[PDB]
This record gives sequence, structure tokens and C-alpha cells, in this order.
Amino acid sequence: NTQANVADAKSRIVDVDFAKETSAMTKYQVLQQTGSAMLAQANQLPQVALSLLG
Amino acid sequence: SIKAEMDQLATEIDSIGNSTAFGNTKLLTGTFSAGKVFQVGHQEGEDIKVTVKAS
Amino acid sequence: AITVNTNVTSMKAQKNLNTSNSGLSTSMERLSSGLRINSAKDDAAGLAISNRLNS
Repeated sequence: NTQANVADAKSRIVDVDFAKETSAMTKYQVLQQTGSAMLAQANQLPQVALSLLG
Repeated sequence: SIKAEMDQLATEIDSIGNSTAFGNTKLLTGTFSAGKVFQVGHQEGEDIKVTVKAS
Repeated sequence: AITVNTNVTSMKAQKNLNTSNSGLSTSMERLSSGLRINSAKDDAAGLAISNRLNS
């Protein structure tokens, strides 16, 4: 009996909850694609200087 | 033994009442007994009143 | 009114370009992170409230 209850206590501390973890993993995937598009588009900001005659 | 169970359940009804808060403002301890005011328009008098009695 | 020493048309045009460039920059960083209140430029009261809600 006591072995089962200690296993309960030990899992709440070191084990992951997939419901919590899966949401976070999908959460950051969107942020990565958002970050890549923003960075690529922000890199060509200085090309405005070429419009004003070199 | 049955009373020892009823007694602890009544303690939490107290505990939720004194804990429920919006960041740092307690909402169930009577500070919203006389409804507070939110303004939803751009001129004076466009207000909404929310009243929460103590529980 | 034909001068070759001052171009006030350019001066007004330069200011408008600076405003449009600054607005574009601030929109990208809000989109790249996902937070409206990045710095204290924005709602001064919002960040204070959010800190207690975060707690």
C-alpha cells in the first residue's frame, strides 16, 4: 500500500503533464514562424535609402 | 464524526469568500456591496454598475 | 518665391517619412513577441496591474 502512495507523490513532482506540455509546444511553433517572417521583413528596411537617389 | 466533516466544509466557504480577488482586490467581502462604476462611453453619465453582495 | 538656399517642402516631407518609419518599426516588435506592453512607453497602469495578475 505505502509503495503505491509514494509513487503518487513522486510523479506529481518530476513527471510532465502532456496536456500542459503539448499546448506549450504548439504555442511556440506559431511564435517561431511569426518571428521568422518579422525578422526577414525587418532586414530589408534599409533599402528605403536606395530610393532617395543612392 | 459527521459534524467533524460539516465543520470543515463551512471553513472553506469562509476561505473562498476571503480569498477570491482580482490581483489584489477582494471581490466577495463587501467592498462591492454598493455597486462600483465603470464608464463605457465617451461622455459623463455613460456608466455601468456592478454589485456583488458579501458571501 | 523661387529660392535655392532653403527647401521647406523637403523639411515637411522628411518629418512625415520619419513618423511612418517609426510606426512601422514599433508594429514589428509587437508582432515578433506578442505583447502590447513591451516597454513603459505604453499603458503605465497596465503593466502595474499585469504584475499583480502575474503574481
